[PDB]
Amino acid sequence: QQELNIRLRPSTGRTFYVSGHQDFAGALKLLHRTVAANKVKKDVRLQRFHERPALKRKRNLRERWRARFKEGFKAAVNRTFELKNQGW
Amino acid sequence: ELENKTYESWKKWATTEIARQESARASMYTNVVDN
Amino acid sequence: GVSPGGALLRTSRMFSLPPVIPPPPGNKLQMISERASATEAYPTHQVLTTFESSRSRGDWGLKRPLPLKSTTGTTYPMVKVKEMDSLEQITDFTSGTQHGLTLKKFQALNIPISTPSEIRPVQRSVFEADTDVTAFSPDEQIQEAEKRWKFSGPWLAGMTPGEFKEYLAKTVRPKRAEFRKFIQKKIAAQKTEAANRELQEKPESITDDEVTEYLRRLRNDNQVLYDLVGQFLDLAPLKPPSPYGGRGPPITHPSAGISYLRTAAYLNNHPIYGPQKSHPPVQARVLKPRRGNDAKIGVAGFVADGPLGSVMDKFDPSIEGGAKLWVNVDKATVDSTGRVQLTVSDAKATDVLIAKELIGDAREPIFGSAPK
Amino acid sequence: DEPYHFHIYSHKHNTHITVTKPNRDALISLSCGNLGFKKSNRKHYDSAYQLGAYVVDKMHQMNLHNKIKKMEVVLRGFGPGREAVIKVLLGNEGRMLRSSIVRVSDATRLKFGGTRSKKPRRLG
Amino acid sequence: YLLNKDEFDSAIQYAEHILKPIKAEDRLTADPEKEDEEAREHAARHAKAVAALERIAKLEHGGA
Amino acid sequence: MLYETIGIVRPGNIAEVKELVLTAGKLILNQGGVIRDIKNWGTFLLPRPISTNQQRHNRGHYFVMRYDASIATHEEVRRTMKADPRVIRTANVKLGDGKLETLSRFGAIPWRSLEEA
Amino acid sequence: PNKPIRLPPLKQLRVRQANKAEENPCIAVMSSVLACWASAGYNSAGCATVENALRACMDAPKPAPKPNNTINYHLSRFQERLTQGKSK
Amino acid sequence: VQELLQSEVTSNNYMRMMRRRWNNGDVYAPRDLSPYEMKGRNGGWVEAADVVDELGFSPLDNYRNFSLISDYITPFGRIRHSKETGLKPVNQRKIAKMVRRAIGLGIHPSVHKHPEILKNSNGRHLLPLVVPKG
Amino acid sequence: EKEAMKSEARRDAVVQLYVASKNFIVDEKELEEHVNKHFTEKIHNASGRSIWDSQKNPISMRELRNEFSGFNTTSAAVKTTVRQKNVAEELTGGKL
RNA sequence: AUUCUGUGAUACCUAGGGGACGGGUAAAGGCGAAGGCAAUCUUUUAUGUAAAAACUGACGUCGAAGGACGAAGGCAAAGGGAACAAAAAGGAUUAGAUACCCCAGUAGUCUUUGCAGACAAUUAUGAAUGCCAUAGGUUAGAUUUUUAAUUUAGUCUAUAAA
Ligand SMILES: [K+]
Ligand SMILES: [K+]
Ligand SMILES: [K+]
Ligand SMILES: [K+]
Ligand SMILES: [K+]
Ligand SMILES: [Mg+2]
Ligand SMILES: [Mg+2]
Ligand SMILES: [Mg+2]
Ligand SMILES: [Mg+2]
Ligand SMILES: [Mg+2]
Ligand SMILES: [Mg+2]
Ligand SMILES: [Mg+2]
Ligand SMILES: [Mg+2]
Ligand SMILES: [Mg+2]
Ligand SMILES: [Mg+2]
Ligand SMILES: [Mg+2]
Ligand SMILES: [Mg+2]
Ligand SMILES: [Mg+2]
Ligand SMILES: [Mg+2]
Ligand SMILES: [Mg+2]
Ligand SMILES: [Mg+2]
Repeated sequence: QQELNIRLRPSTGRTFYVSGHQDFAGALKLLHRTVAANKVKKDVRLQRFHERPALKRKRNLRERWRARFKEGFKAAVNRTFELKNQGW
Repeated sequence: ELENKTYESWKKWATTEIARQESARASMYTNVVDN
Repeated sequence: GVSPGGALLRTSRMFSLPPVIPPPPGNKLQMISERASATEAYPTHQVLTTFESSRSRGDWGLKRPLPLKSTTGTTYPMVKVKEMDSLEQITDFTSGTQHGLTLKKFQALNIPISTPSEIRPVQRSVFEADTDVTAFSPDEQIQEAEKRWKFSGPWLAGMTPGEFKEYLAKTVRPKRAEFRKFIQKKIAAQKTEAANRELQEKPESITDDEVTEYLRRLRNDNQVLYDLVGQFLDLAPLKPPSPYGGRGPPITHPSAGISYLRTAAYLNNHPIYGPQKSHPPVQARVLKPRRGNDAKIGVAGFVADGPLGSVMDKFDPSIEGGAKLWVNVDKATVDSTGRVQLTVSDAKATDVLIAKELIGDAREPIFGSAPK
Repeated sequence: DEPYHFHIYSHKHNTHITVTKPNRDALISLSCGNLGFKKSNRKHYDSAYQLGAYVVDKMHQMNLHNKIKKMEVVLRGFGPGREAVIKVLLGNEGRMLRSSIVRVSDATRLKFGGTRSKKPRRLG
Repeated sequence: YLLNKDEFDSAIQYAEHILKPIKAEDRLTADPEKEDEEAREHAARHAKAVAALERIAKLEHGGA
Repeated sequence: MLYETIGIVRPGNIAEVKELVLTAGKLILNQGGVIRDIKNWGTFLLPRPISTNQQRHNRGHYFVMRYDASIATHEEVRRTMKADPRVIRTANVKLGDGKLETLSRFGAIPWRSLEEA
Repeated sequence: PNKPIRLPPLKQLRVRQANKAEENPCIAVMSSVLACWASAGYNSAGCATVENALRACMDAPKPAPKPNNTINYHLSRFQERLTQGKSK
Repeated sequence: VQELLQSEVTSNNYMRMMRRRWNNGDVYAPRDLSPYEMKGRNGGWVEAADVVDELGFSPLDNYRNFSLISDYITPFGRIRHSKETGLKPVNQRKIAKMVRRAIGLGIHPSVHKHPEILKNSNGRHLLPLVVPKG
Repeated sequence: EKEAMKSEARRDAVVQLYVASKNFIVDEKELEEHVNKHFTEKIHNASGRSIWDSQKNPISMRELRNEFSGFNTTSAAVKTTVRQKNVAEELTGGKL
């Protein structure tokens, strides 16, 4: 501000304020969803030890396929009920 | 008439679904001490 | 030229199915939901029907017979086919009653579709021979270009900044040579109008440098040039310097093929009460009450704004089947986005009683037990 | 005017709670070992809960539930104390302080690249 | 930019022509002090364009 | 080529920011360049407090300058700016795809609109 | 964003747990009782109500299980038609 | 009169369950009022098309726009995945490189949104301040 | 003819760069006159000392989408004329 | 446990200095002869891909040798030194423990200039040419009634003939 300056630090972005329609218990839930969507906990676990480039590339390939397989599996499960509903 | 019969089904769902949020919302706080 | 087998398939019924038309256009930059989808503004697939003796067998003229559980039992046999045979070796179909019965419920209102008006209410049919025309001659001037409804060029105000650049690069840029010829044909009319007006007291029509100068003269008056450019690219009028150039021309026929009546100027002759003052009322359902401060009502399956005037102000869970209101459909029109918009108005009191009397819902019948 | 701060640093083996002034000067800097918890008893969820209740109690003695009108809760780390101490402030102990909370921040430290970490352990 | 002195000069002469202020369509009400000034504003505005464009199209200001 | 330099100078003295714009401007014109636009953004917050020349700055006086110049001229603007102790930070960029059609649509520096491309 | 992949040929297309294995509805009540003892004490009076709720758990009968979900039967019908095949 | 206030609470409660915005011209059937349709099974507010093509702008040429950078980063300063932006791989790379340029040049923060954008967003008087401490 | 089209396209780019040359600065005289006008202490409605004050924010995505989703209502008029002119210039070849 | 801390640590801050590293984006994605290549600005460099025309007119493929390039570790010299870490050493565990684990820690990793030439340097598959039926994805374009199809060059999945 004109008198006091804003504290611009990584925590400034991870801040959630209490207002009329949002109480302390409500700001905690919003803080947990954003901290989860941004995968802050996963980074703390991956930055604890060093993973050389080859191991990181191969770990991503295993996790990226399980994500496609799981996403393609949910589409087949729900496509099965679209056909069952039609009576096939 | 078909809309009436279908609107009622929604009313029952909304009435039964809103009770879930208000109950789970009020119970969010750990006020079980009953001070 | 074609084998007898190919000649039969051409005139076949399954070959006459219309292609799937694009869905009703929506906000291009706005977000939507891709998993779930509700009823569309207007239908995109053809609704199919069978004989009652064939429906019991599941035969719908398709590749395979349809399941009986999801196609039998109802009153109106209607089906929409998305793929006659999908990668699952099944006919991806769905019920077609959401639009098949919305058409019958709308036509039950017995109201035409009028041209959009501006705000002296003058409801003019959209099937008039002077306005409803699509074939035009190259001699077609500008004053009569406002009556049309089907233009070849796009509406510049409706395009996005991206679609407009693609248009300037692939449609108007390679038409410069053709436009210069279009001017020469005008010069043929400019040199003959002054050269043949005194004979009752054609020109070469091929020039190269004269055209370059004539265009410069028009730089002082930009309006006369836009009318000349739009007439060539067949652009829909934009501003008055008239045919509702606010939201743009309609992407379909002004009627959209939902109603073909040309006027509502008629009286309903009641069996006992003689002619009526207004058309019979229609009961509507209240959706999204004011408490956006605007209300929405469902009339014959279409959503419209509530009458300009409670039940439409605050939600009431005590009312069974939701809040309902008797109204009268004054005007119906088709906007530029293909939607059907109704200008509903509140219904009178005596009329709702007359309508309820026939169906047996009036409490105090106006006949017999009405001393005053 | 900046509020007070209720930093809650928690990791796998211990939890630190710091209550600072608006200028970020520590008033109550305690840990699980201040309550007598020895080498390994500091990582327990229960020990982190008692530390939170102890700090809240020590604040009342100092008359901070009346002096503090605006307070911020800063979370650092994802240890057991991250949830334990929150249930103290959100429970019956933080009844007086729960009304003066205006912000909820997360100050977990991450590195965009940074120095190399330890080599992976082979436990088996 | 794949230009040459010929194409460049032809474009300058073309831009000056289409942008040349057209005088009054007649001589009856032609306002002299308003036309002669537009000729100088166009001439001055033209000289500024030739100078700026000669510097942008200069091949010495290009890269590899 | 078409370049664009964003300069962030120390706030407080308007004479300083005017001397840098004129110095970097006269350098572009004398070398044979063309300045397309110079916008004067005022003094607002920096991305974060940064220390330069033994001073802790929280704000800075921004200004954008778009010019057509040669590589040697562009490298001298960056060198002179960086060497000046009154600039907190400078950002330079080569606009466009290097083609004539895209380069002809760069006029005034936008704030309430985008660069058409 | 891409669309869900077409699953490769699998030995069998099925979900591991067809019916949601819901949790004992009282393990949550006990946590509340254990929460009061940590804040209000053991022999206190505030926790006298939660204890009654906990005693009410075990005195009530256990809800009967739901009928099995037939999802796996329908997944096995549309496997070859929904995926690239079936492994032998 | 307090009995009238609780009615407003019950009313707005149901209004929240009607997860649909009715518009003029929208056709609806008796099925469009049932729970299965109001539930809104779609758990994603997907974007219609690639806005970079619809708006027709070059990201790299608009790196100096602080609002555009903050729109394609999370509150933590992390570039948004193509799932959220709904862009093609080519346009995703141009907007990702546009964010990295602005942050790399040092004109936009990297762990939150621009300070001048935080001054306007909700929580203005509550922004973290820096006490001089001396 | 194919090389003429490439030459005509290369010409229109110079005509557009010719029109835009009105606001360029080519001499020190225009530079000084430009700086002394825009670089003053009370240019941003001084109160305000930054472009964020006079002009609220740089146009965002929400502001770019509302221009084509929310409104569609009169701003389309000024937008319809600039587009109606671009079609004439690029079709006529001039700079109407 | 060795170890750090009353010479005030951990925790919470303010103000300066230093070295490397590269979060999200990110994908079955891309680039190069391979090795390999992921923050950012400017400068600089050879191929490759699409569509149309124009141009040269067999100017092509492979290629012993020579020469060039070639991961990590390593040698030599001069810098750098935060972090990590062979060696050396200490504390534990164990029947014993060089070890796996832990407190610390030097070469080395990084910079510049040379040497060196060995790799699961892998697709366990040399390079290139002609040719053989489909399907579902995906990458960069092109065409179109740009919805979606058609098509060129890549890449992957599952099959037919074989
Ligand atoms: K301590
Ligand atoms: K490799
Ligand atoms: K170490
Ligand atoms: K040892
Ligand atoms: K392919
Ligand atoms: Mg170690
Ligand atoms: Mg072991
Ligand atoms: Mg000290
Ligand atoms: Mg450094
Ligand atoms: Mg990365
Ligand atoms: Mg390649
Ligand atoms: Mg060769
Ligand atoms: Mg050899
Ligand atoms: Mg080496
Ligand atoms: Mg070395
Ligand atoms: Mg050495
Ligand atoms: Mg190296
Ligand atoms: Mg060598
Ligand atoms: Mg290797
Ligand atoms: Mg070989
Ligand atoms: Mg690849």
